[PDB]
Amino acid sequence: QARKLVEQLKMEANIDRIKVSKAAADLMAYCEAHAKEDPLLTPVPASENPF
Amino acid sequence: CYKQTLSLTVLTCIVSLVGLTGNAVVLWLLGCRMRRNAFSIYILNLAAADFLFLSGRLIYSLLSFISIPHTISKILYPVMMFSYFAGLSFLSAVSTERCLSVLWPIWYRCHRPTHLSAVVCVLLWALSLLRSILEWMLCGFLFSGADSAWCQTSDFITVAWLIFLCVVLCGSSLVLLIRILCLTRLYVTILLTVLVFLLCGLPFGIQFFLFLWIHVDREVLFCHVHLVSIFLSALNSSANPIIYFFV
Amino acid sequence: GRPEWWMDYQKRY
Amino acid sequence: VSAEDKAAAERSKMIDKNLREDGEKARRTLRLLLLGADNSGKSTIVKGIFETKFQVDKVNFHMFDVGRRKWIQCFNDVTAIIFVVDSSDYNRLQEALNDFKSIWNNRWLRTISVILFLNKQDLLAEKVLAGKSKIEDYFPEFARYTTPEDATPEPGEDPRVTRAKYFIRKEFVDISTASGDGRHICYPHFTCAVDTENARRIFNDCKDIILQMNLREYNLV
Amino acid sequence: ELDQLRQEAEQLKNQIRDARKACADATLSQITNNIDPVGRIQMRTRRTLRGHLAKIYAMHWGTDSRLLVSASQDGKLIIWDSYTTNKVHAIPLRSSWVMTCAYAPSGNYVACGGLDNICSIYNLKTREGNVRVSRELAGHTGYLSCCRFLDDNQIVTSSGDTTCALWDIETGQQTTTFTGHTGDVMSLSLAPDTRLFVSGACDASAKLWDVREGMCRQTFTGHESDINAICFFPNGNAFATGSDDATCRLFDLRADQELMTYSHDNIICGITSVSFSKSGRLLLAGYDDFNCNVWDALKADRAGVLAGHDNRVSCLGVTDDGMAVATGSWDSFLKIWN
Amino acid sequence: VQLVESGGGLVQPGGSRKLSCSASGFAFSSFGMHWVRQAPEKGLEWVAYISSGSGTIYYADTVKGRFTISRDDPKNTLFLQMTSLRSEDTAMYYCVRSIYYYGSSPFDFWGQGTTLTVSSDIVMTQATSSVPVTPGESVSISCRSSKSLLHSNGNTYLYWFLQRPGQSPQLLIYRMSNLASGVPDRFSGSGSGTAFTLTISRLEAEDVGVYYCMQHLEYPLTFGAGTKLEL
Ligand SMILES: CCOc1ccccc1NC(=O)c1ccccc1NS(=O)(=O)C1CC1
Repeated sequence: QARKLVEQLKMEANIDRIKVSKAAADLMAYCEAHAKEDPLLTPVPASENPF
Repeated sequence: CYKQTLSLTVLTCIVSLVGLTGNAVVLWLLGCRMRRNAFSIYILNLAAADFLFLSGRLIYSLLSFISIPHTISKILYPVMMFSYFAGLSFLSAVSTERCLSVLWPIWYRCHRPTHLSAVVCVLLWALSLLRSILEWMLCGFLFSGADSAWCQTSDFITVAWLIFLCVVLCGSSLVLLIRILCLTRLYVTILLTVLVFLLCGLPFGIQFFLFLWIHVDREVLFCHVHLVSIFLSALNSSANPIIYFFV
Repeated sequence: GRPEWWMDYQKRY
Repeated sequence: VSAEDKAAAERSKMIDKNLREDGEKARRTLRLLLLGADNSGKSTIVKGIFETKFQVDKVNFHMFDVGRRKWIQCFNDVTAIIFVVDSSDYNRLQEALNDFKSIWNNRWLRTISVILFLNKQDLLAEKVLAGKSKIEDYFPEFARYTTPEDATPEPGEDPRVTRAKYFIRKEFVDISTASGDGRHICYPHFTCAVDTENARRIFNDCKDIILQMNLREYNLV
Repeated sequence: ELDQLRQEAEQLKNQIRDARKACADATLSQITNNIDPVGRIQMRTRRTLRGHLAKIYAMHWGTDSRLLVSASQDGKLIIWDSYTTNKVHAIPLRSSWVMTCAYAPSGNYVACGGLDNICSIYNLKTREGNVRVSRELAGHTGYLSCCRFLDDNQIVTSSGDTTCALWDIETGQQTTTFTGHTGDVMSLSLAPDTRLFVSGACDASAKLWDVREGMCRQTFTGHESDINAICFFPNGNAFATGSDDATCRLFDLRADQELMTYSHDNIICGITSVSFSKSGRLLLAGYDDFNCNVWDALKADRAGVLAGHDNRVSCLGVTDDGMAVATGSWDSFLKIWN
Repeated sequence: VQLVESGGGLVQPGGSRKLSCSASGFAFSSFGMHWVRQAPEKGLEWVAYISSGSGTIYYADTVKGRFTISRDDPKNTLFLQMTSLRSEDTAMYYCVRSIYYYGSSPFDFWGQGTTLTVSSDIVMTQATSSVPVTPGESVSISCRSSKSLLHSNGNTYLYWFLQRPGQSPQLLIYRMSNLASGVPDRFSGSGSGTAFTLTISRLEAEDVGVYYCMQHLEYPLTFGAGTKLEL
């Protein structure tokens, strides 16, 4: 009945967490690596856009 | 008359300027919308006809405070009158569909063909072009030495065309109130549109083509009836964007 | 013919 | 354009033709949403989706009932909403009034009108002539209410019924009149279970809804 | 006892919030202070797809980044050739109350769903030249909100019955049922590796599910209204949500908490759709106030606006190569921006 | 999917005939239809084309003016009207369905033909005219064109067909690289503009006959001479 809530809260509470500073850097490092590939950030030349 | 002629020609420059800036925005705003319902198509067409008419009122007004050549007046005429008659027929087409929306509301929103307004508007642009060609053929260069009775017949139809548009506007407006009666903004808008058309749209066009064959007076006809009609017509074109779109 | 009472604006062609 | 991109463009134009032709049929059908709590006799008016078609005076009508906090956004361009109320079960008129208030003041239904049917006015008549159950227990403001002198349209019915019948209606109209700004209207009616005029009533009210939409297209209202 | 276990729920609630505060050493706004802003993003409408005679609820891009599917209340799925604007297919629907659509990664199938509670699979490329219903997936007791293919045979569906399901399309039966949301599930997003997916419901919570095991790994709670839109970061270690509180939020899967909040005092309307760019530096969000806003995902700064629609922007997607973004609206138009 | 055709017989020169093809098993109204004939011993030649909705009709210059193509969409039938028949009008007449959208494969289905016995342009050449290939050996069939079939949209509009003895031709490659549905993966196509190849790795029986390369860049549609494989 309500033992599923405490069984779910227990499994969710037992997980290893990296720090927020480490998590932010991974997002930052992914963006820099792929910053030269997406057109919407730095526009592609007028002869490369198919639209 | 030298006192009044300058007073009314300057005042027409001001009205023509505010009218043109009010019609450029209407053409711009209505030329960008994707839906553009039946009412907007007549307003878009009437803004076009009022742009040409006010431009002709503005060119002649400026070259009148100066003394420029008269070659413009012969070439700006069958554009100003072509646009003037296109506008009066688009006011009558708005009133008629405004009445049909009330008499048969389900037919208007469910069974009225989706391109009626566009097709009616290209008919009314064409009916004005035909009327201007007819006036040029019978009163102009071609039928010049034939007689003057062929010009007078053409002026007769223009008066007949002007009255018929008045009956369409007033008849369409009248049936609307009779149906509604059998509610303040409705009565305010119907009488404002009928009065601005009657007292600022029709005077010019009726005084020009009637008094073109009835010798009235050098002073009364021109300096008190003609220039006032010219001002009133520019006023009517400069208010249609306000009466019909900005409210 | 063209009436002699016409002014400058009444001869539009 | 290549040989078979002209053919692709030509096939696209044939798709546009069928889309335009199918939307013309959709323009001639009026769409309604049917709403109301259980025990309201909702499925006996015209005597996840249960569509229903009917026509009156050669006009197609097309009615939906869902069997609401989120999906109600889909029915944002409907011609009307038909809200049905059991006007004889006084224990739950408050729920009917809060259910109607949520619909009326909903953000996506600001321009949708409501046709209000009060079913079981034959059962409201028995609950008021018998006198066993009184409005005043559930609604204190009943004892101070009086049938308007101008409003005397009750044909051949007891005076006691007409006061309770008109008091229940006001409890819904005053919600509608409070915050509607005139952009949409509530049309109230009374029906029992076997009133066969319910198609005409929706029609007459939908014709008034289209008239007001047409008046606002021309800046008259 | 029912009361005894009730305290056990709140005891662990503060134990989870204790671990989250222990791992919140710094903030994403602190680290990304010394990075160059993107500037002003000026995108222009390159295409306007016309033909829908009613409001558009959903669009999805194909994996070739040229074909897209669109759903409308007129009752039809249209497949567009975005490059040439040509219509490839127009698929009539049994029910007009569509709320979602999907495009199979292979390109062989499109899916559809709405108030009929049925996810309908359509066969795009068969003989006989037409498009046919491959399968109808019944089993949800509430309306279908979103759907995404994992393969040609597995689809994941969310619903207003507070549950998500995994279906085997060949058999037509729910392989796994995901439970745990207390409100109408409104959106889901699939991870790039397709071993996880996130959900967003009307209980203002986001839940990270395991597609294989069948359970709920994590629950994220920072919003204060209905979560309407959800999307993974391209990295697969974070996701973004959009709610009715005029707020976007970025949650880190590994830190188990929210990293950034995308709010502005000028926006007061809800968020209908959300998507990322290819790098993950752009967060695009469609709003109820008729326009789309581009956000720098790392600095919480508006970088532009996509204001070209005459009604509510309902759906929004970015191509797999990042070349373009498509928006759909209640004004019945689709626009490709680049 | 069937396309059965009727008509045929001997017609004297200057006569007239009507050739009819009936479809069964597919959405006939959404397919464009082609007439392609082959002379009793010669190669494949394209006659006429009618679009879906009958909005676009093309003819070859040989039969232009005296041949009319028509369709009856409700009754699922395609027609061809013969007027002023000539001794060069004797051939097996084939009916071919084509559908043109993004990603489609035109010329998918040919129909068993009928025989009539009446008693500039992109010339593209298959220099090899006969090749004996041992089974299980890779073989390359090549043809070239007068001009480039590579278009500005990146599509190269070359098609490969196979005609087994006593059979209607079937499609192998559409747009120079893409395998047709129901074709073994051992078939591959490659080449640039004006130079093309078809590779049959691990050749087997029931993989012999005459191989044709058609251009679809512009009308009229042109076929190759035919490079045949014999055991
Ligand atoms: C004769 C005095 O004309 C004016 C006096 C003051 C302002 C404007 C005008 N004319 C005009 O607008 C005007 C514009 C274009 C062409 C002719 C015009 N001449 S017209 O009189 O309208 C006459 C044709 C009816």
